[PDB]
Amino acid sequence: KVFASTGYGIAIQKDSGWKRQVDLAILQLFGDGEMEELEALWLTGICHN
Amino acid sequence: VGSLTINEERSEVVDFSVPFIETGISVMVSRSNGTVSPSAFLEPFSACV
Amino acid sequence: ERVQNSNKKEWNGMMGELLSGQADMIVAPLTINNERAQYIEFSKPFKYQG
Repeated sequence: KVFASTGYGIAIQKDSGWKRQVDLAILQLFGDGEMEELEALWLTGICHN
Repeated sequence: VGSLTINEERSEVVDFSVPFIETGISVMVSRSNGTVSPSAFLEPFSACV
Repeated sequence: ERVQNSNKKEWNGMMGELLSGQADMIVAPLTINNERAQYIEFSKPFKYQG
């Protein structure tokens, strides 16, 4: 239970053209399941209740 | 790139990407000792028995 | 999907009504995908789920 639900992100120069490409590419990573392949370094552990 | 949250006071100057890892404001409590119920199990035997 | 047995791919359902000018905002449980975000701008997405 979190109080003010937000996210992380990638900050960028104001209204540059390179936003809309990375905005696709991150979603492509979410489209491929590679975050759960990146789980092996990320938040797994011992005794999560 | 790195650990950097999203809020309103920073979004005026900086543009942001798609949210990336779910997070928020939480609270870590102490590692207290285990407790049983504050009463004996007097729940509803009194209704019928 | 590819409709009318040719080389045209139109968008069925709700998002086609966004593309054809039948509306101007979608406020619904509409997920964020790579295929919809090709040409439809989103916002910070209300919630987090899976």
